[PDB]
Amino acid sequence: VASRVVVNADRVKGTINRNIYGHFSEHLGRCIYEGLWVGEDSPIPNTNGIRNDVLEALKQMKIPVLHWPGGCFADEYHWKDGVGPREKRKRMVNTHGVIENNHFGTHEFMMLCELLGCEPYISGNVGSGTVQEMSEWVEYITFDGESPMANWRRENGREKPWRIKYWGVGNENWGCGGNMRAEYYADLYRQFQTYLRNYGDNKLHKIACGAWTADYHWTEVLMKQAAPFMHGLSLHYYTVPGPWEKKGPATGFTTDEWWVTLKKALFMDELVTKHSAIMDVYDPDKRIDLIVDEWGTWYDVEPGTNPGFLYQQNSIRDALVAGATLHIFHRHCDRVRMANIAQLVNVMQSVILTEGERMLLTPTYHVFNMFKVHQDAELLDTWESVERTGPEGELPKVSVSASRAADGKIHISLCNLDFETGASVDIELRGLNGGVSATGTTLTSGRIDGHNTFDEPERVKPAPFRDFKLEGGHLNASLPPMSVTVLELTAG
Amino acid sequence: VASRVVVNADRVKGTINRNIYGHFSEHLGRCIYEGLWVGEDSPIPNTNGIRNDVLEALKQMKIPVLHWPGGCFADEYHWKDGVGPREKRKRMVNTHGGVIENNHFGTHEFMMLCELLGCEPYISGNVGSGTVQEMSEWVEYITFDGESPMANWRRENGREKPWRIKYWGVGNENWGCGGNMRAEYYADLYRQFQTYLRNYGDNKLHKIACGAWTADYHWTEVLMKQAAPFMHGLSLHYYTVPGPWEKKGPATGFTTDEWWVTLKKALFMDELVTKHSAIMDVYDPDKRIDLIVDEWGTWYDVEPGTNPGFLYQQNSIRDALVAGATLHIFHRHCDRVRMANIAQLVNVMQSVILTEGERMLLTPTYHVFNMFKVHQDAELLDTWESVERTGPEGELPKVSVSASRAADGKIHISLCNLDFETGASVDIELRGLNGGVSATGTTLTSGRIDGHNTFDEPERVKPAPFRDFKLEGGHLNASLPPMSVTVLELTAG
Amino acid sequence: GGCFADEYHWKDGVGPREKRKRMVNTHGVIENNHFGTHEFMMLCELLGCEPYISGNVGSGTVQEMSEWVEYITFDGESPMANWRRENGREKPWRIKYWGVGNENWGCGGNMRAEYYADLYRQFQTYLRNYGDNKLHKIAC
Ligand SMILES: OC[C@@H]1O[C@@H](O)[C@H](O)[C@H]1O
Ligand SMILES: OC[C@@H]1O[C@@H](O)[C@H](O)[C@H]1O
Ligand SMILES: OC[C@@H]1O[C@@H](O)[C@H](O)[C@H]1O
Repeated sequence: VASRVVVNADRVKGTINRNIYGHFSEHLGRCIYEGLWVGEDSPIPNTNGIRNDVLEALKQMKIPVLHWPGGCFADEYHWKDGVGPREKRKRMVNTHGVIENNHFGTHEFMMLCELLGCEPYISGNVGSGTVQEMSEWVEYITFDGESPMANWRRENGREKPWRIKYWGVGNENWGCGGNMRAEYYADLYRQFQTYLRNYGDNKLHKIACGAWTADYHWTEVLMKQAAPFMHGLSLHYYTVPGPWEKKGPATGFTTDEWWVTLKKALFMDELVTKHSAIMDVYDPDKRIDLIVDEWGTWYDVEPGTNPGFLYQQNSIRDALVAGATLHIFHRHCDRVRMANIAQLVNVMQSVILTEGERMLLTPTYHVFNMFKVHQDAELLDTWESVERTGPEGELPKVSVSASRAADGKIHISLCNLDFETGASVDIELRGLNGGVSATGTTLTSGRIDGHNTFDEPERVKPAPFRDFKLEGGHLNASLPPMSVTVLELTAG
Repeated sequence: VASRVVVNADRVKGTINRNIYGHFSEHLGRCIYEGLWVGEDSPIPNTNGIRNDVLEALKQMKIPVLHWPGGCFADEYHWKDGVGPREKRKRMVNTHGGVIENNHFGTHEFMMLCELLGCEPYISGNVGSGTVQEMSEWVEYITFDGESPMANWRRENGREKPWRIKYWGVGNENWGCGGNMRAEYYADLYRQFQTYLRNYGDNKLHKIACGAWTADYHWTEVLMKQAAPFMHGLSLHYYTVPGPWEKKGPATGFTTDEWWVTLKKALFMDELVTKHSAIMDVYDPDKRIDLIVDEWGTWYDVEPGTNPGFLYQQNSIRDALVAGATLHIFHRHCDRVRMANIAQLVNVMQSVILTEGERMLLTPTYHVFNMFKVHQDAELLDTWESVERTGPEGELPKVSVSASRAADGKIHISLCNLDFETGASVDIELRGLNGGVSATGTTLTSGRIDGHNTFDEPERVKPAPFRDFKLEGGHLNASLPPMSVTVLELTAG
Repeated sequence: GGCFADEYHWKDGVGPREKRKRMVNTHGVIENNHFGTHEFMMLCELLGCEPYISGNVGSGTVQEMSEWVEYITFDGESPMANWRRENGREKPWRIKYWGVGNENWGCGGNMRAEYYADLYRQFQTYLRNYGDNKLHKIAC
């Protein structure tokens, strides 16, 4: 009982925008402080106050875009608090022990993006901010002439303006960003965006706040009232295994929790399909990007940690959620052009966890790093007929995607969602000229909650994958249980 | 500069419902009277009052469904006027150049016509000027197998057992000649009327709500949002009209600009179907509800000297291309479009048949339906294409292509060449085959841009064997004639 | 009714009992209309209870409902009141409780409230108080 797949290697169905592989860092818990920003004279080795171990890991992963500063924090932030002499910035401390000293602000974020080579994506404050304030932020960042804002930027140490495309006009406006009706947010959106200018040769890509989960009415109102004034519309969807008040743990979970988690993750396909169908009615040429800028798993925090800091472990279950979710974005790459997993470090479904100077790479990191070959690749036409798995055959056993990279290699990625047995897959390759050869890598575990710890940071990591044969133009593979695999094919 | 196509012969994308090949006959002009119904004692040879030359042609074409009685006539018709003893049927005669509706063709004659043809009946009830009880009683008259005044009347009138009928239109053209209704108002009437249309015995109704005219997307949105749970199908109406309303242009003797405009307006169907279907997707993402394109086709000025009210127009190779390209568009949308009905069957608009007393002819449109019948209930195959352009600014595709697999495993590939000036080279690669294949072909073409059939010369434009292709291995290279519709039949093994 | 009320045509249940409308469904239900308006009004008189009749909005007409009230309650000369007298009830009956349709959101026409409200307002307009009868109009 093999799954079967045909790849039409000569038939391109679209481009997987590299920004599908995006990330998100809020001023929350240890995502910014400790996770990234340590300060210049921290004993943690760093470049301009940003820790080097994280920088190198993220550069290796080819991080394409980073969204900051939130999240809920964005519609509470006043950006002027985070610029100027670092020592005189605004400080807040709540003992009920959270500290925001604003040492990481606009200059530090823009520097971080330059060091990583990624695009900045900033969310401005609609909920508690003013139109002038947001307009001035853009001017501060991008204007090259003389004005109070651009002069202030130069005094603060950046002589030439920066470039920025991605600009969120508020975030989470239906909830923590002002508890707004869609019709009211649409009006504020139209007003605020009006004053966000393109200075010099910078071109903004304005993004309106989109729906939470299955709020289709939100998407309809925003498209109907504001489509001509946006470049992009967001969408937020978290995979939460249990109920809100008892979500379940990141490790030590039951087999039922495995199946539920994956089934909830796959709901993304229905969401994206239905939101995109509404977008099609108002924007049939697909001008406007759909931006899935919050996704990932959300569990109860690790026992004994502060629930407000959202610290959770990351297992092979999380790797499968990431791999299957990225595949869903690939299938929707005609409309989805950016996505941002929540969140980068020490918060929710992170690629990295830190503990002082130590860090580890999660199983989620390994998926992003293995799948980077799909960034800006051409999606190829594939068709499939796959075994079922799970309690009632409710899940596909295998998720598969194929793309062609700019040097002509083909990458095929495969997730096996069953933790109990391996998955046979037969792949036929059509439309090739040459013969091809293949190598592979696989990420798997011997436990359903296999994870990395600071003491054992390499229990779950990629390994060479050799359990396939390629005879002519069939590639038959035996995927391990609970695994994510990538095959690289070279022609000639 | 060949157009290129790849057919994945092992990859099925959908089923082309046979009802895509449907037809439409209104009580208008000579579509019903003379076109079909001549009366039992006519010297025109006939079967129970229906002329035999038309019956045989329509059976050969494998007509799958026939919509009656309208059109605008349906929201004016009171069905009880069309049953019972012929001499007590309602009679209307207008001298203002003369028009007779004697109701000799009514419910029993229509159902007989469908049984003779082997096609499904599709009846449109009267919402605009009718009542809820009236429509309910029509369904009961036709379908109930028990005892009641309606079922007993049907038995008195000569049909003992009930008929089966699926397709039932709850009003027609309600935005215009069926009551000038706002969508919100129609949707409420629709919900009310449909409530009383019952499934008697083992009959199952397929209730169809009146859908949009052309690009009235608001109509589709309101009907889907207010009435989707109460319908099985939603209609759509789009005519290809070359010129303005007041001067549409002629069926023959037209300019080359009129050729290009005609075809470009026909292809607009694709955008309409796409956009209406997108709205349907929002409210019915599983595609339960059928899209029913129950009026389409060309509409020209009438033939000079004929009554404009009778809608009589000629039919040329231009009309064949419209039909072939439009059917291909329906194939591409066969995941949602499950019926279509070209307007109209005989002597009216884009007809398959024209008659003149006892003589008849088959139009170029007939030949397309008759050639493309191999696509009825076939499996649509995955094809991809990269085609030359044609027309003044390369605004048109030179070629339209569709492939399907029939129940016996043969593959049919149909191809339209939209350029009247030169032939079209097409290279087709076949993937996913086991055996070798061989191929035969037929083509419909003309030497003139307005080539048509007349009663004196009824065979100027008709299908012929097509041999101008080679099949080496799994490439099929073809040279399509100018202004042509072609079908290739491939047999494997 | 019930669902039957927005399918009933009251004229089917009056006149010589033997010539009333008959329906039979073998899939074995029989409606011979032997129990109609006169029989119901008699039943209420025998029991000493008030009659409460539901008229047909969903598949009925405004005139039909208006004529039902007139048939039952008018004491003068008209086609409806004369028909009542021929059918054996010389003086009119009294009736208060009159339902203007039933179950109109479902089996009585699958109506939106806003649409039923408009039909309600239209139908009720023509339900008159004849002689000393006073109707008590009930909306679904
Ligand atoms: O990952 C972001 C979390 O969810 C969002 O609602 C808030 O920013 C934070 O609480
Ligand atoms: O197809 C027939 C014409 O178009 C329809 O709209 C009317 O019935 C008639 O005038
Ligand atoms: O008691 C009445 C029942 O419920 C109502 O909906 C119908 O009249 C009948 O089916």
